[PDB]
Amino acid sequence: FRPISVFREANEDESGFTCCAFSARERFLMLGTCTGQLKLYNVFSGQEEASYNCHNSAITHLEPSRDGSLLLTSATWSQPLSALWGMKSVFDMKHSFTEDHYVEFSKHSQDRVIGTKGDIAHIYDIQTGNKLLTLFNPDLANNYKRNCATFNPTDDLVLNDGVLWDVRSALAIHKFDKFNMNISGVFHPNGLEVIINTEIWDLRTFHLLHTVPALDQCRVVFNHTGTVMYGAMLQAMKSPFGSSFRTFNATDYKPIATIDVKRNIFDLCTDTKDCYLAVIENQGSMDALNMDTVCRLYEV
Ligand SMILES: CC(=O)N1CCN(c2ccc3c(NCCN)nc(C4(c5ccc(Cl)cc5)CCCC4)nc3c2)CC1
Ligand SMILES: CC(=O)N1CCN(c2ccc3c(NCCN)nc(C4(c5ccc(Cl)cc5)CCCC4)nc3c2)CC1
Ligand SMILES: [Mg+2]
Repeated sequence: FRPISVFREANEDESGFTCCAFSARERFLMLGTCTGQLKLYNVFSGQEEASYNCHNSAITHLEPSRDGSLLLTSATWSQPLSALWGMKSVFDMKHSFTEDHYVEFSKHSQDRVIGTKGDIAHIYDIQTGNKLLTLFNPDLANNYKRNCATFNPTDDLVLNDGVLWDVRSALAIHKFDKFNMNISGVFHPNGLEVIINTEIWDLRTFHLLHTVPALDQCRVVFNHTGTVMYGAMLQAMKSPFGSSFRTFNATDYKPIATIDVKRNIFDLCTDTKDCYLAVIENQGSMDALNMDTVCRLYEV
């Protein structure tokens, strides 16, 4: 992890970056801010190239579509809470998801959005904006406090609140047992495994394949080739994470590195070629009057 670049938000006594993701154009990082702006930055110069007010509360998450034409945002305390934006020619709002705290695109064919409202998953069509499906069963709920619903790589299974759902049938196929209060899980990019906090489960057998005690309380992000997994641990204003991230080999779950950047982490992401890790670090403590975050770019 050799540091390659650092920048603060332009035109701010205090820098308010809260989350990031690389755009479909190399060199250009998309960042959300604590005032609910989306911003486009040159990741090398730190030059702000564009700006849009998406929400009147902080941005917690953003996801650009692979084809460069669409963007998902989530905010703290807005109605609507999440939204879908168009970025062809003009920046505009396409749809809004009135109480979803988190959203993702479908993975194989990016024609759907999955949104999370507490313990409930909503799937929407991108064209119509219609809610196609509500996935929720109160008898199978884990009530994870950081529940985030997600599609698998082929868009035909969903993980919501520790329940594996078959999208076509809208049937719960398996409830994974609850071993922590917060982390709900992700799909491995290989389509065969699910990572739920410290537990790695096989999707064909439901056997326990690995225990990874360093993944405890980590939000997991994969690189684009799916060879490496990055974990930032929940913190025990207030960042959602602590000041350390961990890397693991995605094939054998062996630890590669533990990096303490001595600054609470708000988000991290890789470019599509997996050359870079961009990390949003706060220079201020949780007690500061105001956030003062930087974006740090490291070469892996
Ligand atoms: C009140 C105020 O202004 N703030 C400033 C901004 N702050 C931020 C900054 C970054 C966040 C983040 N980044 C990682 C994903 N983009 N993820 C998230 C969420 C999350 C958290 C833990 C896990 Cl296990 C999984 C998901 C909550 C729903 C979106 C994802 N919440 C965040 C909140 C809140 C306080
Ligand atoms: C490849 C390369 O060299 N570049 C050089 C610099 N570049 C630029 C320069 C200006 C842009 C602009 N106008 C507003 C600038 N003040 N709007 C846009 C739009 C946008 C995107 C995000 C936000 Cl949040 C707000 C507005 C409008 C349609 C979506 C893009 N994208 C821009 C890209 C990136 C590519
Ligand atoms: Mg620089």
